[PDB]
Amino acid sequence: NVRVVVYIRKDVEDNSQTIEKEGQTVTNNDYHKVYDSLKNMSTVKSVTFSSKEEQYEKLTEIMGDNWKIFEGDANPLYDAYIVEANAPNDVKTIAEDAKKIEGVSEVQDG
Repeated sequence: NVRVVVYIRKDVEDNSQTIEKEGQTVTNNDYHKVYDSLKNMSTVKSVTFSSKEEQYEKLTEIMGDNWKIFEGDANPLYDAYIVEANAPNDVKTIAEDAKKIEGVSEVQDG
């Protein structure tokens, strides 16, 4: 009952490596940075990094192939961080805290 999801910038590649920007791919200083921040949340139970590709498959699995219609290889969803709040009343605190973590695009409370 403490399902919290933290959306990260489009292709922030927070849980990746080497980001293509400015001058080719450059080591990502945000490597596991969001994960670590969501792990030391203190009020957190567990943190799982859900890639955008996996999120799209998961979204279609929970909904179907009649919920999306952006375009071929469209990227409406980005990286997501599944965080388990200690309590159902903490999911709100976790979301408000993750909203200030690195580049959190958005947070959705399950």
